[PDB]
Amino acid sequence: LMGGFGLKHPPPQILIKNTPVPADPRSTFNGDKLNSFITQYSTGQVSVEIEWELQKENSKRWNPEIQYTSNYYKSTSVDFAVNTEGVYSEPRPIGTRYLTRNL
Amino acid sequence: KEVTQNEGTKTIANNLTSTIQVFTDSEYQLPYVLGSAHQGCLPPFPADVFMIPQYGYLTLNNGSQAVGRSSFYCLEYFPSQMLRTGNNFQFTYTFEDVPFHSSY
Repeated sequence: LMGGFGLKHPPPQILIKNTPVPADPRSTFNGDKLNSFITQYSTGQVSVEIEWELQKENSKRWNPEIQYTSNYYKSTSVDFAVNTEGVYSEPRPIGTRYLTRNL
Repeated sequence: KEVTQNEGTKTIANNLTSTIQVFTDSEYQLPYVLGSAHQGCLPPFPADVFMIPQYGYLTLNNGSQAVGRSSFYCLEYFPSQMLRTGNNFQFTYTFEDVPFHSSY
């Protein structure tokens, strides 16, 4: 109901964790669990690639369609770009429905 | 057939070189106007001669006005077959699987 593709078997969820590294323990045995660790974090790269299938539009409409376009007039900044501070923003929401079809 | 008027008299003659043109919309690219229960069917009784109805369609409106998504269609923008008096036209069609109407 938020929109999308419903899936009985959606793309699986991917879990990631840092392995705990203990700090130096006591030199005499204690049976309690170890609560003292070295502080860590990790960084890296992630890639994702999706193949999409397209359904081409085949239409005998004579007159031109409605299209999504960018504003022609001058502006202080470009839409869908960074500003002076280096912040990327998205000006408006963009839907999918422009071309037409007979009911 | 061609009909010409001179004063009040009417005459009808054959025009042997004229054509009609026919096509089927098999890709379902036109507004589909059948299934609205309009008149103009082939008559139930085989001996009756019938007039062919005029084609037309509706688009989106706001009141009496058109909006940006309203579509216009020219039927001459479709390939069609041209026939003089010695020609003929035919085609065949297959129904998709549909359940039986329940008569009982």
